[PDB]
Amino acid sequence: SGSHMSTQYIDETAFVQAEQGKTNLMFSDEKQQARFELGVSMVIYKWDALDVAVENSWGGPDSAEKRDWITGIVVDLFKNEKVVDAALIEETLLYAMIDEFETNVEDDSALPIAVEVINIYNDCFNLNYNKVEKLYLEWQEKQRTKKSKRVVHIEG
Amino acid sequence: SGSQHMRPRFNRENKVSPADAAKKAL
Repeated sequence: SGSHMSTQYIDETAFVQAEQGKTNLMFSDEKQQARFELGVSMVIYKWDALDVAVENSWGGPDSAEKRDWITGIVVDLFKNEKVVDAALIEETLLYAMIDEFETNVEDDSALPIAVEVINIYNDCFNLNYNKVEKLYLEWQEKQRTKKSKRVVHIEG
Repeated sequence: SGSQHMRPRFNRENKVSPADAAKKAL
């Protein structure tokens, strides 16, 4: 049931802007801002070039924290700028592979990852979070085998 | 040539875990 959110295409000019009463894309409530950090944490997990780099330890033993740090540095754009575009976030991912991973990502595979972070804001702008919870539930199907095996017993 | 960009290097205080943001968002 259901279907993938993307396969290669998404947009080419995606971006977001704050209201005239604000100085950053940050939310008015810290309870609602939580939906946004969760949402980006899910999109960075779907990038292929970063996933291979932590499995091959191209960043050393610290690459396991550099993995979760890549969403943390992109989230900071929304906390300090009143407008952000997919081109801003993409450079924040491309440089995060070259600053210590010694890996270039000229395949543009970071483009569709940047456009997804932009739409997390659009959903959180009207209290929606259905895709942020969906990716969080679909993320667990391999953590029960790529980190700690478990015999399932689900039956609805 | 061009701007130095906002490109950081490495940190572990701003990082986001798939659960550290879910235990507050869910």
